[PDB]
Amino acid sequence: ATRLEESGAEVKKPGSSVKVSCKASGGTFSSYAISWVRQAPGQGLEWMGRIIPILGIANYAQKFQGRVTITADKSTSTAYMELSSLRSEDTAVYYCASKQGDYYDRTSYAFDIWGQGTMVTVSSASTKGPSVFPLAPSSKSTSGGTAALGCLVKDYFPEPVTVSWNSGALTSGVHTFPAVLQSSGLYSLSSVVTVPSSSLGTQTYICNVNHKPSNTKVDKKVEPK
Amino acid sequence: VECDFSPLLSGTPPQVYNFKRLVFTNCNYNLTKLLSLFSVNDFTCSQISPAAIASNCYSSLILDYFSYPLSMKSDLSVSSAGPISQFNYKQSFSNPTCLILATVPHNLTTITKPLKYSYINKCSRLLSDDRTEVPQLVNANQYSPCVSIVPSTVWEDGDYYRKQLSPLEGGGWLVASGSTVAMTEQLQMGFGITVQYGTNSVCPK
Amino acid sequence: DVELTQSPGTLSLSPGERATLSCRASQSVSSSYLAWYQQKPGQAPRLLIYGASSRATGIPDRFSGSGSGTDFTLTISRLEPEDFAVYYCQQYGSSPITFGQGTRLEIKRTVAAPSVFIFPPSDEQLKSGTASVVCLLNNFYPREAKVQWKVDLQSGNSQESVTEQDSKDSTYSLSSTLTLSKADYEKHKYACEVTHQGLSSPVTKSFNR
Repeated sequence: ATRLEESGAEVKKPGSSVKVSCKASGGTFSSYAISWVRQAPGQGLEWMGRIIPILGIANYAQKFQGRVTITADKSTSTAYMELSSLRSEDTAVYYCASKQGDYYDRTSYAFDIWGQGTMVTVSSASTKGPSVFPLAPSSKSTSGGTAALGCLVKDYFPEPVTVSWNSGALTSGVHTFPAVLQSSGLYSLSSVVTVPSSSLGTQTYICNVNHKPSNTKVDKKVEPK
Repeated sequence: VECDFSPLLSGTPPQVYNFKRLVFTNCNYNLTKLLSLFSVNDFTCSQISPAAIASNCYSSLILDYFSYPLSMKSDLSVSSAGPISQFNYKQSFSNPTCLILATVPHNLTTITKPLKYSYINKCSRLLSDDRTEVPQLVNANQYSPCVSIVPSTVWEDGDYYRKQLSPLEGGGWLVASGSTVAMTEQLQMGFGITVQYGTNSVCPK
Repeated sequence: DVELTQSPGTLSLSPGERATLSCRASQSVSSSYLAWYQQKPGQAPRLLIYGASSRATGIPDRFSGSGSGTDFTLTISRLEPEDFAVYYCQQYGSSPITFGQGTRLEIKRTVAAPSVFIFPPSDEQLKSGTASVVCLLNNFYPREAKVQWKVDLQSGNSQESVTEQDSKDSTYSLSSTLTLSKADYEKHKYACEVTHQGLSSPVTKSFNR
């Protein structure tokens, strides 16, 4: 059936403008009522505006009546959303959304076609890889013959990083925590794993950290000390 | 043996694009009796007179009625490039017709109000190539192709509706949009009368 | 706009039980113009119900909506494990379209106390100028946990992180990170105090430099 593919994540400096795209495939395009809903991390959903390509012009919410500009190119089967004068609260996943099938009454405002999303980040801080610090196990990390160790991948930008254990061999009992935002304006996350104490001398434990944005793949051995 | 105008007095009159039509044959009519129940604001005829239409004999009489705001009286003229005659209601130009705009007084309590007035501002066909638009103009004495995809009353000015056509029908979509108008304190209606001369059993009293 | 207030913020139920999610509105909303969505970590929302009676195609018939006026309800007949997610109402009769805060649905496991671990900084990190003292509560349930840091009550420099409920044992896990610089870290010698419904006495966890 019909699908919506959005443009890749994109970082923007406060005060700039971003143009997120949304391309349709698998059916037609010009009759669809394409909305834009955005969502801030840990927050709910917010509707912004909507365009129907043959109807010509978009219509917006009053809040974003600046500012946001929704357009459609019926030849690309692509619609766009543009948002000026960015700001630290305008950072969110920006969803492209629509309705399938026939439209009766107000039913085109219920959304059963969504795009994958687009994370738009507004920050002054510049594109920089992480730095992983051995989170070694100790007698204090120990209960039940199990030993918790981990990594700390600190001060990277922007999201995200993927953390793996032993190139992929070790997956069970892992807890890679979701990043937080530090006062620094850069993210830290701490990945941890729960291994048997016996293996601490026999089995090495290496965390792999991928920061695709910075082009940074980094292994870091962790062992007691 | 008497033409029954009663149905008009019961319920919510439909919006203009869904006008209700009463066809009469072989019966006697008292048109003043009906109109005297309203406050008639306009009463305009084409190829007949208010006095003549009240008193001739025809082979059929046809009465359309709907909710219609007086403010749009101008749109209800054959010579209007407007959406009311393009996509909603258009009267015969091959039969005598009259057009009455009336206001419902307060003792007329069996007529009820919709939430607003509304009409169709676009009824177009989108071709299966998904780029060219073909407006479906309404015909005299017929309903807009789009009446079945437009709700009984539009909810918000600018709402947009669509229906997909089978491949037999040429594919593409049928596409429409509605406009709304603030309700008035008293309901305002339009009545469309078109008479046919043939053999003429529909006579006055 | 119209304000949609959902309750409870979090719902604790076991598979096989019946869920009742509420959505209350600041003004009257025609039930023709209320929908409900399901959202799962990392995914777009998905349409479930768009009342008064529709149900989205491919959506389990165990979701049904009811309610009118101001108070609306999403009922879930019998929970299956995959129904545990965040649920959102939406009104679209008044401009602009508003959504609700969210109700979170999570599995009601039995009570489980956490493992508490502390990780002093790495001498790797010290030569760079910063410190990081991560504490760790592990595989606990429920989610409500206050962790306080005392050296020798510290407020304004830590932070917290939590995992999604785990797929197998449906437990949570939490990481707190203290951020000093090289200097201030080296003025002192560290506990992590944890309170929870699985600990009759608040538990502490000590390490000295």
